[PDB]
Amino acid sequence: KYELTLQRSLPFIEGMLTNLGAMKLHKIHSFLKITVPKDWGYNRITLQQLEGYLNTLADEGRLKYIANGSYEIV
Amino acid sequence: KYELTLQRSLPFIEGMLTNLGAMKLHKIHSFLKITVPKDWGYNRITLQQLEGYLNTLADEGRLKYIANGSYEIV
Amino acid sequence: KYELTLQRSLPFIEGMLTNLGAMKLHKIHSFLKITVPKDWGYNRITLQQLEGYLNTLADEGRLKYIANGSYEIV
Amino acid sequence: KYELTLQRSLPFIEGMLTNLGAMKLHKIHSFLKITVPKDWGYNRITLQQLEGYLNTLADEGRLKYIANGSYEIV
Repeated sequence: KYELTLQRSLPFIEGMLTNLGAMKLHKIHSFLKITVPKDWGYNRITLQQLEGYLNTLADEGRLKYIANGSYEIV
Repeated sequence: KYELTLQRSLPFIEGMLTNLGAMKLHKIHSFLKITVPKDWGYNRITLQQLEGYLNTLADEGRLKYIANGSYEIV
Repeated sequence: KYELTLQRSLPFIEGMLTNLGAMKLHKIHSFLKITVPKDWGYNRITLQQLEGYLNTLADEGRLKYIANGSYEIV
Repeated sequence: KYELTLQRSLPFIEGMLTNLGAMKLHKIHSFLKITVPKDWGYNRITLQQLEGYLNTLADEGRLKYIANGSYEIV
């Protein structure tokens, strides 16, 4: 639900995209549900909360959107 | 390179598709490279050997191809 | 709770032990809880069901107990 | 080989200890080998470099050593 949980999952988002290349929003969400330690949560995060976070990272120069719907790491 | 390696990685292919939903051939390949324990190999498997194996699973009723290029678990 | 679930998780027990070396019962149990896809369960398995299953694998020649309490893969 | 790589693997070290509880040096090392994305390395890190890093974290108050040889997260 909150930015701290999103902040804590940033490394897994980066690792994921680094290992597999560009991924779609829903796939990133599902993968986080299993890779981010349960204690840090993530289980309460919704896809729209994730989408907003990813777009913010894209806005900075950390991630590159990429037409059609996927996010790639810069 | 061989079917025993592919046979040994069937569970990770299933788990992957179960956790993330339908996936494209190249993403499944990339993911297997990191998730299948190195000792069982997989590192030697080419994408055409994987594609042939996934189609065999789809031919049986284990997987569902799905137009445009993705495999989903049944 | 059942052997089919344990049977389905055998590949993850093997991989885990292959990647990390000999492990203690409780660590194997905790790791299975997060690595075995939730849809196959495992969440219902108790540590005494796991222990009985591992000892059976040890009785065959698939696993090696190893004094003090850890199981190593053969 | 360097601290930048160890710095990048801190989140995985934390996650690991969070999901599994206290772990021994060698197990932490083996786990990082498979979990830290290959591109960030880690493959070049030796166990004495890891031990030095973990002891520095323990020194600060980020990790708790714990007699007999394991590291727990604080």
